[PDB]
Amino acid sequence: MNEVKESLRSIEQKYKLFQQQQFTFIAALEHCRENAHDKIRPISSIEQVQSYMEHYCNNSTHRRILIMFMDICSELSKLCQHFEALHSGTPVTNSLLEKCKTLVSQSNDLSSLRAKYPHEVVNHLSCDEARNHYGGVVSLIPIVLDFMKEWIAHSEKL
Amino acid sequence: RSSRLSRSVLRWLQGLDLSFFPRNVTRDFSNGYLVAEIFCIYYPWDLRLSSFENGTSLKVKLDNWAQIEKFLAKKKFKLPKELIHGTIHCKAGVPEILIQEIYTLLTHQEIRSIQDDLANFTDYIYQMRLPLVPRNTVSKSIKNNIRLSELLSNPNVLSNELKIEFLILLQMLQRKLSRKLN
Amino acid sequence: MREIVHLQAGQCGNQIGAKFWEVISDEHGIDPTGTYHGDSDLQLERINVYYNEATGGKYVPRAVLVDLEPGTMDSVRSGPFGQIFRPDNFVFGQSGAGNNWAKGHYTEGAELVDSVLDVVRKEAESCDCLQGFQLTHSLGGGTGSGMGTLLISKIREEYPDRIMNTFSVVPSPKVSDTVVEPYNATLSVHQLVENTDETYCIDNEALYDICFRTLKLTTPTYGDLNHLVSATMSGVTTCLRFPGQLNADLRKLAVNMVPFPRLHFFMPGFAPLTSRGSQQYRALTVPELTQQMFDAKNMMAACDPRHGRYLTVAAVFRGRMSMKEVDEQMLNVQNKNSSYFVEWIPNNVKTAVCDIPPRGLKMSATFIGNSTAIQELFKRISEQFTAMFRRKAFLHWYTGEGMDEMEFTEAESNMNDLVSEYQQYQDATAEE
Amino acid sequence: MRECISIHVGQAGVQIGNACWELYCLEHGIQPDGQMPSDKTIGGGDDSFNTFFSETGAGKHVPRAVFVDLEPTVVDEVRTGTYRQLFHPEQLITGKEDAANNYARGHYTIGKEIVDLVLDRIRKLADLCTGLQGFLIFHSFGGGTGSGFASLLMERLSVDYGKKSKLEFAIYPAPQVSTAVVEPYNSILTTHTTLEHSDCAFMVDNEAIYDICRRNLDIERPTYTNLNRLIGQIVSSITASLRFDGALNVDLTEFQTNLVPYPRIHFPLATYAPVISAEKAYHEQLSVAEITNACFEPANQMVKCDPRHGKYMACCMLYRGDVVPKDVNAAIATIKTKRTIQFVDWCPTGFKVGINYQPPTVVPGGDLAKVQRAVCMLSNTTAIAEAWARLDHKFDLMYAKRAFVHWYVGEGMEEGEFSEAREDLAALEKDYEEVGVDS
Amino acid sequence: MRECISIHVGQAGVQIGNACWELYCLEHGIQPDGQMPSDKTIGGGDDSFNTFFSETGAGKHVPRAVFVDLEPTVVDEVRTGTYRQLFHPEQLITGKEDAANNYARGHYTIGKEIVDLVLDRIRKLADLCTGLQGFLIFHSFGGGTGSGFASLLMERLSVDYGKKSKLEFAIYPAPQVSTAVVEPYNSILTTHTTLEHSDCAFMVDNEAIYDICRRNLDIERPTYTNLNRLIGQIVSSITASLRFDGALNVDLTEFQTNLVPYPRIHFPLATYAPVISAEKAYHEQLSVAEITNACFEPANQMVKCDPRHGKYMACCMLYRGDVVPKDVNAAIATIKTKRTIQFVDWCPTGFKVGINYQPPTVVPGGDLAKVQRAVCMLSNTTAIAEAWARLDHKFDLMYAKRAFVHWYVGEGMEEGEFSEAREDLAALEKDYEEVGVDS
Repeated sequence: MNEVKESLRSIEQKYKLFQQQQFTFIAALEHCRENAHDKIRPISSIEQVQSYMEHYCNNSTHRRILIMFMDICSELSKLCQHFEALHSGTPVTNSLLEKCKTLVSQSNDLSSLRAKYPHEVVNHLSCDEARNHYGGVVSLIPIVLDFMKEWIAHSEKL
Repeated sequence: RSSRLSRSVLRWLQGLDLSFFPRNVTRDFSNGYLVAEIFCIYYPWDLRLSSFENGTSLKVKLDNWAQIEKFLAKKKFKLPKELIHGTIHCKAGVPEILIQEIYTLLTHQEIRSIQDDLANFTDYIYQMRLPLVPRNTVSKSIKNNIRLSELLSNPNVLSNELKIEFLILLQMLQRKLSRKLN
Repeated sequence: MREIVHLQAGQCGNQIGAKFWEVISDEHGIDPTGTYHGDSDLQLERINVYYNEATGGKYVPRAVLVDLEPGTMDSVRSGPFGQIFRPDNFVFGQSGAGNNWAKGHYTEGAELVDSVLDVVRKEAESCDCLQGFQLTHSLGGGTGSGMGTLLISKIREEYPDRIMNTFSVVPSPKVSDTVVEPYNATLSVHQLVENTDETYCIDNEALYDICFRTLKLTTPTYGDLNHLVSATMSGVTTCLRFPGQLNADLRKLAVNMVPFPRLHFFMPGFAPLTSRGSQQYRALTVPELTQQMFDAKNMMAACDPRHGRYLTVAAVFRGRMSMKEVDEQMLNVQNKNSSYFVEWIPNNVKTAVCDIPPRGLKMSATFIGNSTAIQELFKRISEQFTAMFRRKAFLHWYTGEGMDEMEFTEAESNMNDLVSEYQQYQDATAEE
Repeated sequence: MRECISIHVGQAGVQIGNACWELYCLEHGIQPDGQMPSDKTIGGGDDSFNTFFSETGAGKHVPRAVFVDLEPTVVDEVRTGTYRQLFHPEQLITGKEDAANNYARGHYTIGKEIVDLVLDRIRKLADLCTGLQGFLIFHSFGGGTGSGFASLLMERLSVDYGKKSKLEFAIYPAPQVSTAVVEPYNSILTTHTTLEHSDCAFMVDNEAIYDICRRNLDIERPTYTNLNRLIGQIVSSITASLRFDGALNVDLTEFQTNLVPYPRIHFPLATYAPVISAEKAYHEQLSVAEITNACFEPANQMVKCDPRHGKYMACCMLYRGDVVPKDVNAAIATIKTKRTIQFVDWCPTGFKVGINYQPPTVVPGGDLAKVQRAVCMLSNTTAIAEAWARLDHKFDLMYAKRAFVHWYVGEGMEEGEFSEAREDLAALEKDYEEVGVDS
Repeated sequence: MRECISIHVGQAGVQIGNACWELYCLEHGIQPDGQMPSDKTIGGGDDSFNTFFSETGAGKHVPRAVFVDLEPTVVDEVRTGTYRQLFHPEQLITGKEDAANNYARGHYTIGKEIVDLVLDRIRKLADLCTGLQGFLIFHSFGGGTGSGFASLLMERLSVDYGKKSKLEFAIYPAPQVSTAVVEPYNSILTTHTTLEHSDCAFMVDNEAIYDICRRNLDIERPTYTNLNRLIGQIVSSITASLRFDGALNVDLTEFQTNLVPYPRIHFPLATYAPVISAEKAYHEQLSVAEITNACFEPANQMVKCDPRHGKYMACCMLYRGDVVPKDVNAAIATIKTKRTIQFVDWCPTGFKVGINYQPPTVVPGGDLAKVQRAVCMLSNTTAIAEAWARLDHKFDLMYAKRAFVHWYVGEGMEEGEFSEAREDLAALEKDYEEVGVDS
C-alpha cells in the first residue's frame, strides 16, 4: 500500500518542479510552435507535444523539460494501471480511474480542460495563452493529482 | 539630620512656593521637576512647567534635564556637565552642591561654601575616620561608585575598566598606608 | 459605575490573591473558561465590581500582578484559573528580590514601576468612577513590602480621594522567614503609618494554631491559610458586593473604625471555625456566633487583646437572622465585660448584617475590631530593631545600595513615638 | 532567566563537574547521546532544563560549563569516557606544561599563557545566555593549577563583572591527613585572593567525608566517586529552587544576600543530610526535626570543628523533598530553646524556608538510597576560625627557615607576598575573634 | 467622479502599492484574474469600484497606478508574482541604471532620461479618468530612486497641474537605526523640494513600527509584510469615504483644506488604531473613548516624539466601522478637558467627524483580526520639529569635512545647494518655533 503513496509523493515533487519551470516550458513550447509553423491551433494533446519534442527541437534544455514532462505522463499512466491492478472498488473509484486514464491519453482533447483554485497554473500565464494557446497542457497534471488524492481517500475508507 | 544644603539655601528653597517640599534632596531633585519649577518661577516667559512631567523614569529624567540644559544654553548659564550627570544619577552630595550653585547664580549671593570643586567622591575618608578598619571590598566600591543607572545610560567597557583598575590601585595604596599606620 | 481596582504584590500576596479570585469565581458561578455558569440573582447586577463587561459576556478580572521574579507567574498561570487573567498585568522583572527592601525600592523600583503606573492609570480611566484600591501583599520580602508602599504612595499622590486598604502580613519572632525581617518591617511601618488609609494585621502562626487546635487538620498548608484569608476578604467585601438590608462600605468603616489616622490597624476574624466531624453537630444561633466572635481563641492574632481595652468594634453578619439579638448581645457584653473596652466612649460595636447568605454556607459573619493588642508586637519589634541596630549588623548590604543610615534612626524614633502614643491612650482615663 | 556558568579548574574541578553533569542528566532523564531517543516509554524530562542545558533547533542539549586544565592527562581521561558525545571538544582546553601543586609557575609562567582563549570562551558562553546570576568555580587549594590559574582567572572575572555573584568551591587541606607537602604554601596565597576579591567561599575537607562514610555508610575501602557524589548532591540541593519551583523559592541571590554578614566574613559551614546508605534508609523513620537536629551535630559537620567553642551569627537552611511546614515550625521551636546550641546575644533568629516539591532522586550503582526529603544547612560561626589558626601556625613554622622557597624565588615572585598574606590572615583572625566576642 | 491616480517610485513604493492593491481587491472581492468568475456563490462586489478600478466592456478591471523603478529587479520580482495577469506590463517601466541611494545620478544623469515616457503614461491615465482630485505618490527618502526621480517628476507635475492636490508618502530615516549612510544627504535635498513645491507631506518611520508590533502584536520575528499591511490599512482608512459613503463623508479636499494651517507647516502626525493581533482582539472590550485616548499616547505614535514637548494647532480625526455619534461626543468632551494634552491658546477646538458604515476587513494570512470599528487621527504639532533638528545636526557634522561629497561633485551639481538646503531647513524650523510660541 505504501508504494503507491511513495509514487504519488514523487509525482507531486516532480509536479512542483514542473511549475517552478513552467515559464521555461511555455517558452520552449512557443519556440517549437514558431519552428513548426503552427501558431494557430492550441496545444491540447500530448501527441502534439512528443511530435514537437522529437521533430521541432534544437535546444537541449527544451528537450530536457519535454522528456521530463513525458516521464510525468508515463508515471501518471503507471500509477493508474497499478491502481486498476489493485482492485475494482466502488463505481465512483471506477469512474475516477476511467477519467484519469482518459486524461493521460496521448491523443485526447484538452482544449476545454482548465484548472481552478487553488491551482495557480492558469494565473501564471496570460489569459489568452490559457484559452487558445496552452490551456490543457498546463491544466492537466494538477487535476489528475486531485483525482488521485480523491480516489485514494475513497479507497481508504473501504 | 545631615541635609548638606546651607541654611540660606534652604531658606530660599522654601521661598519659591514649590508644589511639594523635597523630603529627600538627593532623590527628589534627580528628576529635575523641582529645578524646572524654580526656573519657571524666576523666568516664566521662557520655560513651561507643563512641558515637564514629575516621574521616576530614567528617560523622563533625561528629557527633563535635556530641556534644562537647552534653556541654560539659551540663558548662557555656566553649570558643570559632570555636576548635572551626578545629579541625574542621584550621586551622594551632588544635588546639594548643584542647588547651592543654582542659588548663587539666581540670587547673586555668595555663600561660605564648605567645598566648591569635586569633593571626595567615595567614602574613603569617612571609613578611615571610623574605627574597626572597614577595608571595603572591590565589589562594595564598585556598587558605591558605579550604579545601574549610568551603566544603562552610557556603556563603555574600556573606560569602565580603566576607572575600576584606577580605583583598585587607589584602594591598594590606601591599604598599604593604613597598614603603615598600624 | 462604583468599581474596585485590585492590586497584587509579593509571592504570598500573589498566591492569596489567586486563591481569593478562585473563591469568588466559584461563589458567583464563573467557570474556569471565562463564561458565566451561575444560577443566582444578585450575581449579575453588581458583578461588574470586580469584573469588566466584554463581548459574549466574558467577564475579565481587574487586578495587576507586580513581581520581581518570573518564577511566580508560571506557578499561578498553571493553576485551574490561571488562564483567565490578563497576561499584560503580569509585570515581572529579570532580577530577584532576595529579601531586601532598600535595593528593591531603588534598583528594581525605578525602571519597572513605570509600566505598572501606566496600566493602573489605564484601568482607572477605563471605568467611570472608583472608590479605592485593594492591594494584598506581605512584609516577608522585598517584593510585597519593597513596592507596595511605593505604589500606594504613588496612587495616593495621584488620586488622594480613594480608599487605601491593605492586608499585609505582620512577622512573628517565633515563626520567621527572613534574617533581615525586622529591618524591612520597620521600614514598611513608616510608610504604613504615613501614606496609608487603613491596614489589617495578618499572621501565619495564629492561623496555624487555630487550624490545629480547632479545625484539627491532618496536613494543613499555605493553601488553607489562603482559603481562610479569602473567606475573610469576601465576608468583608460582601457589604458592597451583595446588598442586604443594612449595607455598608469600606469608607464608612474606615471613618467610623479609626479614631486617629496614626492608628489605622485592625483585627480581622471569622466565627465558624469547626472541625470536619463537628460540621454535622452544631446549633446555628446568635449567642454562639457572638461567643466565637468575642473570645480570644478564634481570633487570628499572635497576642492577647485581654491585656488592653477595646477601642472600636464592627460586627458584619452575612445571613438571614435578626436585628434585636445582636444589639441585646452587645448591650449585655458591654454591661458584663466592662473592664475590656473604653468606658469614655459608649457603644463601641457597629451592627452590620448582610441579607445575602454566602454560597455553600448558610451562616457566616466576620469580625473587624481594633483592640489594644498590637502594642506587644510593636514593642517587641522596637526592641529587636534597637538590638539589630546598635552594633549595626547586616547593614553593609543596605549601605552599598546608596541609602544612608539616618532612615533607620527616623524610623525607630517614629516607632518609639507610636508605641508611647499607643500605651498612653491605652489607659484612657475619664478625668484626673 | 535563572542561568549560570560553571567553572572547573584542576583534576578535582573537572571530576566534580563531570559528577554534577551526570547527576543532572540522570535526574532530568537527559540521555548521554544528547537527544531524546525515548520514543517508546517516557520516563520524565518535561521540565525547565534551560537553567543548565540549552535547547537547539534539532532537539539537542549543550552543557554550559568550563573544563580547563593545565595537564592534558585529565582531558584525555575524560575524552575517552562514555559521555564524550555530550559536550564539545572546544570546552576542554589542554596544555603543554602543568602546575601540579605550585603557585608560582601556574600563576606567572604557565597560566598567563592561556588567557585570551578562556576569556573568549567564557564571553561566548555568556553571550549564549540571557540571564546571569552567579558562577560555579570548581578548583582546589592543594592543586597548583586550581590555585594559581583559578586566582588569576577569577581576578579578571571579578574586574570584568562587578554585578555578578562570584561563588567558590574547593578543598581545604585537613590538618591531620594530607596529600602533598606544599599545600599550605599555595593555600596562604589563594586565601588572600579568595578573601579580598570574592564574595563567598565554601571550604570542605576529605577527613570529614571519610569519617561520615565509615560511621554511616560503613565502608572499609572508600573511593573518590563517593566523595564526588556527596559534593554533587550538596551542589544540587543548594541550587534546587533554580531548576524547579516550590512553595518558597530561594534563588542564589536570595540566600547569598543574607549569608554574608560582613565582607570579610563570608565563610559558611555546609552540612548535608541525610548522608546514609541503602540499609541505613529502610528501617529508620525519617522526620524533619531529627535531621535538623542532626544537622548541628559536629559528627555530621563537613569541617572538623567543635561548634560549641564559638557561636552562630547567621544561619541558612534549605530543604528538598516532600516536607510539611508544621514540622519545620516545630523544629525551629525546638532548636531556639536548646541550650547546647550557642548563639550571639544579638541575633534572636535568622533563617530561610526553601520548600522544593521535587524529591531527590537516586542513581543505579550508587550508595545513596531513596529518601523522601533532604535538608542542607549553611551556618556562620566563629568556631571554625581554628583552621586558619592552624594554617598560620604551619606557615610560620615552615617559613622561619624558608623551606622550599628558593624554587618560588627562582621562578620569579616577591618574597614579601608571604609576609603580606601572613599579616592579612592575622588581621582576619583578629576580626573573627572580635566578632565572636559579645558585649 | 472621485478618482485618483497612484504613483509608486522605488522598491518601497512599489511594494506599498502592491500591498494597497491586494488589500483593495480582497476587501472588494476583486478576483486576481480581473473578472467576476464567482457565478455559483457570490461574496460581494456590488459597490462603487470606479474610484480605484476601471470597468471595461468585457467586465474587466484595470488598475490605475504608476509602477516605475530605475532598477529592473523589482519589476521582475513583481512580474513573476501571482497578480501578473491583473495590471498591464506597459505600466511597469524598467531601467538600465538605478540610483540606489544616490541623488545626483537619479536626478541628472539617470532620471532625466526617462521623462517623456512616464509623462505620456500619466497623461493617458488622466485622460482615461473623468474626475481628478489628488495623487498618491509613494516613494522614500532613503532610496535614491524614490528621491531624485520623485523630486524631478513632482516638480513638473506641480507646474502642469496647479488645481490638483499633491500628496506625499515616504519613509523617514530613524536616528537610532538606519539602513544606509547617505540617507541624510538625499533627505536634505528632498525635504526642500517637498516643502517648496508640494502641499502636504506624510513622514513615517520603521523603528516605531517595530516598537508597536513587539509591544502589542508580540512578534519576535517581524517582517516588511506587516509594515506594508499597516501602511495600506492607514491609506485605506484615510481614503475610506471615497470608495464608500457614510453619515458624514470626508473627501480628500475636505480634510486637506483644514489639514494645512500654513504653506510651510504641512507635516501631520498619523496614528492608526487599533493596532492589535488576533488574541489582542478577543477578550478586550473596544469602545471609542478608550481608543481615542490611546491615539494620543506617544507609544502608539508613528513618529517617535513626545507630544508634551509641544502643543497642537490643527487635528484631523477619522473613523471607519460601526461607530456611534454619542461615543464620539463623549470622547471629545473627555479630551477637551484633559490637562495632559497641550494646545495653543488660540484654537479651542478643531476636528472632523467621518462616519463610515463599512467596517474594515481582514486578510487570510495576515495578523489583523476582525474589529468592529477603526479610527485614524491626523494632528499638527510643533513637538515633531526635533526630527528636522536632528537631521540638520547630522548634516552639519557630515558637511564640515565634506564626507562622500566628491562623488556628487563629479556627477555634476552645485555645492551651494547644500548651504541652500541647510538655510531653508533652518528658516523652516525657526518658523516652526515661532508658531509654537504663544503670546
